Amino acid sequence: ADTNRTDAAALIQEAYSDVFLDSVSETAKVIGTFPVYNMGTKTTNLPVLSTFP
Amino acid sequence: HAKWVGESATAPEGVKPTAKATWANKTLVAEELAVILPIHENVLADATEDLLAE
Repeated sequence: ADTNRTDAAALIQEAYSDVFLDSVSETAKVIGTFPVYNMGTKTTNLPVLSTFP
Repeated sequence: HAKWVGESATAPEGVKPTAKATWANKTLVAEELAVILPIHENVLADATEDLLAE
């Protein structure tokens, strides 16, 4: 017989490491790329020329 | 109230009468008036007036 790893297991601690632990990345683009308008109320009206003579 | 009093040693007229004071009680009991006014955050942001002050 011998004292094997399962017999000593109560005094064989595992380690921990963070090399693969990360927060979510911020992937969003549209507010960064397109023109932004600061709205002051729920609705804004945008008039456009529709037809001309 | 007082009475008019006689001078007899034996007749009912000569007796000084007996009488009472009395007190009573009134109470103040406190009672509660209330209301709750709920509003939605976006309505409160989009309105032109300070609706929380209103």
